[PDB]
Amino acid sequence: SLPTTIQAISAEAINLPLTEPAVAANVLVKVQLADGTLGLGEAAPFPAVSGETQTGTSAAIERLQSHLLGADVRGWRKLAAMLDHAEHEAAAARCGLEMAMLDALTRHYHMPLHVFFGGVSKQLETDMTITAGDEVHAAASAKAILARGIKSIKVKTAGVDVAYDLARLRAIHQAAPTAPLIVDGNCGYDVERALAFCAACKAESIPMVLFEQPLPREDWAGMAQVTAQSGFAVAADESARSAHDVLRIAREGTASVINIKLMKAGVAEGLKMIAIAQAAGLGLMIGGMVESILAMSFSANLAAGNGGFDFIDLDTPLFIAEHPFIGGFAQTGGTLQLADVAGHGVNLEGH
Ligand SMILES: [K+]
Repeated sequence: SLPTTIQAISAEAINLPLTEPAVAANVLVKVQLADGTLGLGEAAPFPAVSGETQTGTSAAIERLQSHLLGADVRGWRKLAAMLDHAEHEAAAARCGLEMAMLDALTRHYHMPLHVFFGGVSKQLETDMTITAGDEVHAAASAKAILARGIKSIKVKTAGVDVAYDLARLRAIHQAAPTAPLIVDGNCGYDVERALAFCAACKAESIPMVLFEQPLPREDWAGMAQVTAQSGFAVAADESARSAHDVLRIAREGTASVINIKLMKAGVAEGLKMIAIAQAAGLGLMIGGMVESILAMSFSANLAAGNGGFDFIDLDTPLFIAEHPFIGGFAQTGGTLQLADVAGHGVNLEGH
């Protein structure tokens, strides 16, 4: 039993109410070291299609408890590997556990997580996402985002109707003129619809700076074709769930940018995807699922600490109505500001 032994692992459901979708059914992970330093991680399972649940996630963390109790948090990378070998499919569970262990490690040695990952910056500039409505409400959202002091915006499109999608973009670009536009196609386009969408954006000089996952993951060839021909930077999200995916992307030119979501791969795997990306000269985006200031501030500590991320998409704290946390990043406008604080800097409220 030395100061960095794990004597306590606990997981509890956290249901965080949202402003406009209803609840982020997430899990708070706590690891406690023998010296009393506490590390916090968050699991955010998103059950779309073949997904994980809050209930399945908590149960996975309870199963993984016996594998970490009594172990030295100092073997963080070894422990991350054995979690992945025992419970690969519970990505959100392993992410929260990895976040917690690293938080504990760095808080123990009094080191900021952004310094542990590289120390390049203490500041990120995030976009903000437009909800839905119609063409009228999207123009109003575009104006509302830029009035908050946020430079770039993210828009979700359905991809089934090029004409409607374009009309939404026109409005948004007209309403918010100096905003770089990141467009999340959410696997909805095919090659023809993606190319025709891009061609029109170019023709109208619509400032899309990223076309995010326009096609389904399985259309590897189509993804590559859009990447090669469209004249826009393309991001891989669903196509990028592992380091193996990222090697494939680099090889086939599947996309030109990787959206890292630590919730989907875990931390150690995400670290390898970053290094593959940077060495292939792919751009890096950092995003998340429906996550509180906890998981988001961890992701922010990595993006800022590593360096080299051109796209920051860490805006879900602005959509959470309330939560039990203090600290983390400090947002002013679209600027996320990090501090001379050990770990990720997010803590639980007192009273
Ligand atoms: K996304």
